[PDB]
Amino acid sequence: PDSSLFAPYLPQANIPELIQEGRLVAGILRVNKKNRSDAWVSTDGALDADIYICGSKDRNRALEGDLVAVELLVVDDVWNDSDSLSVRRRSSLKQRPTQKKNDDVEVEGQSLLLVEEEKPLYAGHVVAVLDRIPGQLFSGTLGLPKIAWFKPTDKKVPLIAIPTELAPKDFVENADKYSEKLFVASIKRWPITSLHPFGILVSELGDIHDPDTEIDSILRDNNFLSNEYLDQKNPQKEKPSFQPLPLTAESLEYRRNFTDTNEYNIFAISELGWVSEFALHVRNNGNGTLELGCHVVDVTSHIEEGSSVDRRARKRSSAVFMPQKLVNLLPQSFNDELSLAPGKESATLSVVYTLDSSTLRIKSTWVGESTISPSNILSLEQLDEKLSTGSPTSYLSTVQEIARSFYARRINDPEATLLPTLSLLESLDDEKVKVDLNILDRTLGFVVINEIKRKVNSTVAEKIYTKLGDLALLRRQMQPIATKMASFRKKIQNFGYNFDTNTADELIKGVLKIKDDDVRVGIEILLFKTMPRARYFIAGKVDPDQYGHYALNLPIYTHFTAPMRRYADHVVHRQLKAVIHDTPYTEDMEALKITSEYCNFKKDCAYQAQEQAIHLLLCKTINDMGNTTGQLLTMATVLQVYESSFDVFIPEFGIEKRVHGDQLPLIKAEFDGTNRVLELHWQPGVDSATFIPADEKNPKSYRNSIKNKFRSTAAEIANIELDKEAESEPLISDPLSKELSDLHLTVPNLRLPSAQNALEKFISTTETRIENDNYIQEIHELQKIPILLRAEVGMALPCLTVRALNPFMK
Repeated sequence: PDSSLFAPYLPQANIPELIQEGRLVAGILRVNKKNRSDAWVSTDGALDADIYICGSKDRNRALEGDLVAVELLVVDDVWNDSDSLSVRRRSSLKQRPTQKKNDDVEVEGQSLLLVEEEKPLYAGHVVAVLDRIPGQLFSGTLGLPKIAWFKPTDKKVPLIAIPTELAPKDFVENADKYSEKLFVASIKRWPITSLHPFGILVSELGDIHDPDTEIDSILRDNNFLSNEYLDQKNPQKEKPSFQPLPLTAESLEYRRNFTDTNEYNIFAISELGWVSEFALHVRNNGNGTLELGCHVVDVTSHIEEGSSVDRRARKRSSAVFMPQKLVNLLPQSFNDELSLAPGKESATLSVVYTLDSSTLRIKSTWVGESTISPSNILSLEQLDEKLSTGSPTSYLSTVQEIARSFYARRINDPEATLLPTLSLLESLDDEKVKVDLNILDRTLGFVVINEIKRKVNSTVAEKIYTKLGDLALLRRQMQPIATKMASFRKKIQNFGYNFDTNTADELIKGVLKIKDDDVRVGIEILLFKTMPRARYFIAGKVDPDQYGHYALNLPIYTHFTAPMRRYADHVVHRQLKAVIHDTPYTEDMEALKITSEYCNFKKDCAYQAQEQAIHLLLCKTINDMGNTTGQLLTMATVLQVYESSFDVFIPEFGIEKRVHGDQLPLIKAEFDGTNRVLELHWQPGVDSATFIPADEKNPKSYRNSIKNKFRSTAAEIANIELDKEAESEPLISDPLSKELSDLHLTVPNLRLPSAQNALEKFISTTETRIENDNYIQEIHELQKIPILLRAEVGMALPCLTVRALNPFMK
């Protein structure tokens, strides 16, 4: 409690007992991307909150994602530059220091939404690292003489000291020549005697803004080398020896047969750019009951457990889906040969529900090995077409009503309709296969199939836990920590919504009740920020009272429906077959624990890769749409107001960003913390679109490294956009429009004022007043505001930035 020197770690042997006595508690370390000097350790229900870790010393060289042992401290013993900290109305304009402004543009701008942050109840320091996924990789840049400094693009990773004996030979002399090159590094050691970790160079990726390098860098930074199947002789191809194993007649005879096309009309579901791994049938049984059959490719029946393919697929762990590219879980030969197709007989694992034909209540459930021969194959796009423009009593209409009844029971709302849906909560559990430029996009067809798969996964989880108990591989998702729920509740209450938030049940119903699409999306964004992603886990390692999946309002869950892209499903499939055949399941609980946590690591990496690649292409699209103006102008909704800044979200783009007062031509600002109202005092006649803050002409400012420096006046942007609106003409260039079309992506739509010159149409949406020489604009939560939108180009990742239009411009 005096100096700032790292303490050596406690020996591993002591921790197990010390945890049992309550002297230490274990948890996962997460660094605050905004304020990197601090970190939190989340407990798996071992305490009422997260443990605050203040400063570098108390973090004791732990890294993001580490499992750490922490010793608690008196919060008082443990116990500024932010313009978003928020008696009555008072002057609050805050100029962030150059370094803080620079860091904010990256942290806020390099993700689609804004990360959340916020004397704590608990505080501690790290006394040991209990576990770390080994061999983690980091993309970044290298600069300068015995040490070269590697700067990770991941801002939760500290600078890494690279002994210059590992950097390229001619780097010490011309380090500036490599400033625009991307490297991959790893952390090798971090002793108490060094303020920084030491690491090694793994690869040189290439030019920082080369499109292929950009994607390769995203993959490597998220630990996807994607080399498990390549042939040494020829690297362009995969090793032909990797092939699915065919089934013997002994198995095929024993499977429940669904191949008679006179009795079952099975349609395989395909996803754009991906295989078909899920198929369905609906059948009238004739005795007042219906049947919904749910069929999943029986991947593991083609893979010998422990074989080379299994190990290499376990290493990959998750497929990766990006708008620009996809990376398989399995060898290409498996995708091609195992993808469900009409007329092709395929081994499957099926969950078949018998339903009351009038209420659709589930009368019974069958789970077992099967064989199908699809009669049809539909894409989700084709499913959508048929569900909107088709007979309201058709085959597919019945599937929708079944999905709706599953959904209504899941969220405990009998009258529930499948839309509106919660796209962000879905992403807490899984990633998109067909990726959209807007993370908010979900179609009815996807939701129908998704709610059926959620029921199937629920059924399989219940079955394997009942029979295998402590060895079951399950998936849970923890409710928001009390403090974050209390913050979320305060926000929606300020909005005027006072619905119950004590259970996922009532909270989700309150959100879904909101008629205003913008508000409903905004509140979902706020809710999404309070929760970490779901986690695979082994049942015996967790209290059975904490198996719940909060976001899905399910008491138990696992992953069974996507074995072609998730390795966890392979484990679940092998567990289900043991239960089916009542054979002894003899896997070590500790081995399964290591398997589940690795699956968590690679799956969260696949999620990060997907959103990073979306963000990259979206920034390119935003800049192409404003190719002549250097920026876009669109209506946005205010989500949160602070003393010197405010957050806006743009549902048409699926982004949430922060307007900073110190980047606007202001005289002052006043903040009313009781009413959540920020009053901007504008400089009359100064266009925000072209304003350069005085402090950003410093060569230390991020602005100096901006490559796309040109900004047109606001009037020019308004004119071009509104003229094109009436005309139904595109802002996007023809080359990029072709690119997005090939990728089956949709150009974002602007939100324009539906009202006079073009600029005046935007300005008339603002709430303004002139008090003598004060030119005041009021910023209210959930108000619409015109926002200038740009992607700053220059860093490894572009930075989205937003500015309020000056309503007192000429």
